Amino acid sequence: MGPSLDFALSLLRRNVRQVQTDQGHFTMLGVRDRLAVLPRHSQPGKTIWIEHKLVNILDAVELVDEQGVNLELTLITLDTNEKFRDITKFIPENISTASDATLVINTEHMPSMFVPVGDVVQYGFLNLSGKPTHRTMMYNFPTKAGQCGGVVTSVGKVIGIHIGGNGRQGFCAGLKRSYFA
Ligand SMILES: *[C@H](O)[C@H](C[C@@H]1CCNC1=O)NC(=O)[C@H](Cc1ccccc1)NC(=O)OCC(C)C
Repeated sequence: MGPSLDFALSLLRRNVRQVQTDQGHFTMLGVRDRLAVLPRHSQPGKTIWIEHKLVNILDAVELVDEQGVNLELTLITLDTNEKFRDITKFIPENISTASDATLVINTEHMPSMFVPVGDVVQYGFLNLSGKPTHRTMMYNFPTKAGQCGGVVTSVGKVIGIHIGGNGRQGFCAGLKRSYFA
């Protein structure tokens, strides 16, 4: 087995979780410790289904940019026994683009799904379903629903959380390492 398959499979193994909320199925990225991240619109409550059990959520923090605008990411802190593997190092310090990116989706309905989204490029601003959102990025792939949360990865870097699509294009909320400190 080669480099990027091993990395993307290691994430599937250790960090990417199948979850469910009143809104439906999403892919959760567990980043370190008891800290996970989901799309904002996933609308996590006081509890969240994580694969085989309902997990208590202690804290939920919806992220806004300096101008108080939506980033589309919620940092959830979980009442879970054991720490997530630390992958903060894999996350760039500032939002980065990539070439030949891979969308990693893990969901009850689409488990361990690998989607070749291609080059990822700055989009900057997206409006989805009425909410104005910053620090987004774009890939030219027809991304379907139930693929939100999916993890954008290139070459051992973890660069976005999927949040949107128009049927010809996908957009993710880019990841910054400061978010998870
Ligand atoms: C999340 O599951 C879903 C995935 C979309 C649907 C088809 N392809 C995709 O990539 N995303 C959405 O439904 C978002 C909802 C949203 C996003 C940000 C803030 C609030 C709500 N909306 C969406 O894709 O709207 C269509 C736009 C005109 C591009």
